[PDB]
Amino acid sequence: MNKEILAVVEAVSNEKALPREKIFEALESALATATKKKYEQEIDVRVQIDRKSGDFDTFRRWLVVDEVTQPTKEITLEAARYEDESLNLGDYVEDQIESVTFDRITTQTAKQVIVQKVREAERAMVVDQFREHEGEIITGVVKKVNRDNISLDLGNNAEAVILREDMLPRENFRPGDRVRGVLYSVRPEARGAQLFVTRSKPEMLIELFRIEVPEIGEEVIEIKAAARDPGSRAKIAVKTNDKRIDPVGACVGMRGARVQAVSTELGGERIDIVLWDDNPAQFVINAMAPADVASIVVDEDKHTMDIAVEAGNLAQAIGRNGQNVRLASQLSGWELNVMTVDDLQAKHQAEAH
Amino acid sequence: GPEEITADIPNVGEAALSKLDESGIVYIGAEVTGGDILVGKVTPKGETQLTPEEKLLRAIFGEKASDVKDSSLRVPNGVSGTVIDVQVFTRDGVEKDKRA
Amino acid sequence: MNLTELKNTPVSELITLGENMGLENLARMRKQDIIFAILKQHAKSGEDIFGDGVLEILQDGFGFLRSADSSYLAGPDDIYVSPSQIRRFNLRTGDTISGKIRPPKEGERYFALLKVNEVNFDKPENARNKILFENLTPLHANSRLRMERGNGSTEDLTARVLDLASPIGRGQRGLIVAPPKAGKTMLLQNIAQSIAYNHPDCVLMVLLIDERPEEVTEMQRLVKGEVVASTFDEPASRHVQVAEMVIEKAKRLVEHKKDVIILLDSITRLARAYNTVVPASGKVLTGGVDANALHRPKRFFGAARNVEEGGSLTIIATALIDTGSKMDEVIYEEFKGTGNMELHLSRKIAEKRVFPAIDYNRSGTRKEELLTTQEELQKMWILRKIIHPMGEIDAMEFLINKLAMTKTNDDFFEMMK
RNA sequence: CACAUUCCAACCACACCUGGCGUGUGGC
Repeated sequence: MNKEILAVVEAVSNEKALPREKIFEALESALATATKKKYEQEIDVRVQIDRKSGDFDTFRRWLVVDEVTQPTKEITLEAARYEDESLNLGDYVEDQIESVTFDRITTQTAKQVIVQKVREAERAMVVDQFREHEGEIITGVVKKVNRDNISLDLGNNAEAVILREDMLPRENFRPGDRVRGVLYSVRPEARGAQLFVTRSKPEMLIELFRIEVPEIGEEVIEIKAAARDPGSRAKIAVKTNDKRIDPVGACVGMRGARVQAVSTELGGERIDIVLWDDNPAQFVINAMAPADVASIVVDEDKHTMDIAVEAGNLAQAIGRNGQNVRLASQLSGWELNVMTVDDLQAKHQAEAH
Repeated sequence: GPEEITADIPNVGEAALSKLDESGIVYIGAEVTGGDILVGKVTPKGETQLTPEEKLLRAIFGEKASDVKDSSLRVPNGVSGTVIDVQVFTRDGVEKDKRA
Repeated sequence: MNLTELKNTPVSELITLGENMGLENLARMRKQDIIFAILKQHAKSGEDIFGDGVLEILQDGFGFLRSADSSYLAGPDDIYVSPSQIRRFNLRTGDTISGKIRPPKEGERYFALLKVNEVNFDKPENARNKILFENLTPLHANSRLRMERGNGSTEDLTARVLDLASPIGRGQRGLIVAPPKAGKTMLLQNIAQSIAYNHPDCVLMVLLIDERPEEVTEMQRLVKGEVVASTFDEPASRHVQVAEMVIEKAKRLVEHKKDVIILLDSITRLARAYNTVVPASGKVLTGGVDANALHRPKRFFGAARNVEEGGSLTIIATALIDTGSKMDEVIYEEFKGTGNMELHLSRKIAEKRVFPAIDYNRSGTRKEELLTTQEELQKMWILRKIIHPMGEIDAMEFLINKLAMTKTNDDFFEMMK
C-alpha cells in the first residue's frame, strides 16, 4: 500500500542525494513500466503518486500523432470536440485508474528500476558537483587498472575514468597511489563512467604550472603555445608580459627546480620552456631550440615554413622520431620542412637564386 | 527470531523464484516437475532486531539477507504435476498474509 | 641495508635505487612493493636487513611490525614475528621494535625478525622490566609547557594568547570545542611548532583522523617530527586500527618514562568511526548512537594522565560543534566535562575574520594554581577580571592590540599593572 | 641465535537429510 511507499521513501540511505520528488518520479516510472508489462498492448501511463496527500492513480497518455498503430496510444491532432479536449497537441486522458503495484513481477521490476535510477542519479550528482572545477588539478586514488582504462576515487564515492589515450604509453598505475590529473571532459548523460581526467594533454601542463609556478595565475607569464609527446617531450612557449623576468630563470626554476618537478610529475618528460613571440621566425627558432638555425622561409599561400638546419647538428635539430621538429609542427601548426644540410643552406638566398 | 514466509530467497536466481507470488507462495495452477522452491520459508540464524528500513534496503540495495538459512520447502525430487489448492492457518496474533 | 633509509626517501629515490639494482620497470607498483623488491635484490647478494616497526597483535597469536608509511597497516613491508618472541621478550601492542630482519624465506611472504636491538629505543633488559600503564598513579601537571616562541611574528599571537587563555601542562586532558571552518588546522600547526621549539625533548605525536589528503601532506611536511595520519580512503576499520596503534604506542612510551603529547583532530570523527564498527547491543538512544559504543573514545580520552616517577601523556583533542548534526551534538554532550582543559572557538568571532577567536569566559583550566607560579596566576586573575565584563569581539581585539604592541608576556603583564 | 609457520581478481573446504522405536492398515 501507500504506507509501504512512505516507508520506502523515508527508509532510503541517501535521503537528500535522492530527494523525495525524484524518489517518487522513479517510483512513477516503476509503476508505469509495471502497467506496461501488465497489458499485452503498449500504452504509456503516468502515476502521480501524490507524495504526501494521497495514493497513486494511473492514467493513459495518448502521444497525439496522426498515426494509428496501437491506437491505445494514438489519437488525431484534431480530436478536440467531444471528451472536452479543445487541443492541438498533448491531449492525454485519465481513463484507467487504480492498477496493482504490489504483486511479484511489479515489485521485481520496481526494485530493478529503482536500483538503476538511484545509481544513475548518484553518479550524475557526484560528477556534476565536481564539474564546476573543470580544468583544475585534483587529487584522488586510482581504483582499478586495466589494459583499456583505469578507475579513480576522489572521495565520497567519486568515480572517475581515465582512458588509455589520457594515460602515457609508459604511465603506470596501481590501486593505492594518488595519481593526480586535470578534469577535461564531463558527460552527465553517460550510462557509465563520465568523469574524464587526463595527464597527457598540455592543459594538464598548464595546471601543473598553476600549482607550481607562482608567476602563472597572476597573468604575468602567459602560457601561449604547448605541444606534447607523451612521456617523451613537451615544448611550451610562454610569454613574459613584463621585461625584467626571464622564463629561463622563472618558469624553468633554479637550475632545474621547477622543470624537473613537472617532469617527474609527467614521468620524465623533457620540457623545453621557451618564449612566445609575435614573429613566426623567432617562434619557430625557439620551437626547435636548442639548435643553430641559419635559415627561414615562409609561405602564407601554403602555410609552410622551411628551416634549413646546419650541417652536423641534425641530431640536435631532429633527433629521435624527429620530435624536435614534430612538436614544432604541433606548436605553431604549420608544415615545417627540414631537408637540406649543406647545399641550399638558406632556401631563401639560394632557392630564389 | 521466528520464521518468515516472505519471497526474499538469496543465493538463487529468479528462474527458481518465478513460480512464487508476492506473498511467498506458489501460484494456484503453476506446474512443477523437479525440485523447486514453492514456498519461501526462511529462519534467522544470528542476531534479531533487523530494522525494517534495513530490511527494505536489503530487499532493494546492499547485500543479501543474512539470517535466512534457505530452509524453504521444495517439492521432493521425483514428484511432478500442477498445484491446484493452497491452505494456510495463522495463529491468533500473527499478521495474516495477503494470500490468506 | 636499513628499512628506515628506504622509509624517509620519496618515490623517485626508490625508482633510481631499483634502476641501480637492475630491476624491471617498477613505476607501476606501490612504494612498499618497490621496497620489498629492493630488499629481496639486496639480500640475494647475501645480505641481512635492518628494520623498525610498531608491534600489533591479533587473537591469532603472532605479531606484526608496521611502518609509518601506510600509517600502521598491513603491507608487504611489515615484519611477521612468532608468538614465541612475544612470550620471551615480553612484547605487546604499541611496542616499537628495531633490529635485524630477513626477507621471507622459502614459502614465506613477509619479513621475519632475527634479533631484537632496540625495544622502544631501549635495551630488552629494562624493556622487560616495564611498569604497567593502568597500574600507574595519575597526577596533575606542575611542569608548565610554555607556548610562547619569543620571536613574536605575525601568527605567534595564536600561541601566546593561550599563555593567558588556557595554560598547557604535561599530561593535561584538553579538548577543543569549535565549529567547522574556524581555524583549528592552523591552530594545531601552531601548537605543534611551539611545543617542538620550546620542548624538543618530548616526542611529538599528531592524530589526523578522517581528513583530506591535502591536509595530510601539509601536516606531514610542517610538524617538527614524526607524524601519523588517516584519510577517508578506507572505512572506519583503518581509523580504529590507527587509533589503537597510536594509543598503545603512547602507552608503551610513557611506560618507558617518555613525555608524549598527542594532538587529535577531530574526535567526533573518531566517535563516528567507533560507532560504525561496533555492532548494536540492542539499545540505541537519540542520535542513532549506541550506548556503550562511546566506550572506546571515552577510554582514549581517559588515557591522559601524569606519571609520578616520570613521564606524562598529554592529549589535546578537537571536537566539532555547530555542524547541525544532532548526533554530533549528543557526542559533544557526552564530552561535556570529561576533560580538565577547554578551548572554546566560536564562529561568531571568526566570521569577523580576526584570528585567533578565543572564548575567554568559556575556556579555562581546572586546578591551575598547580601549573604556573603565584605572580603569573595573580596576573591571570587580573586579566580574567578585566575581560569578564566586556564581550568577546571587543575583548579579542583588545587582547590582540595589547599583545601586538608587546612581544613577551611580561610586557603585557606589567602593562596590565 | 634457532624451532615452527604466514591471519587474504574468479574459485577449490565450509554439503544435506529422519525406519529413535512402536502401532495401525493394506498388498505380494
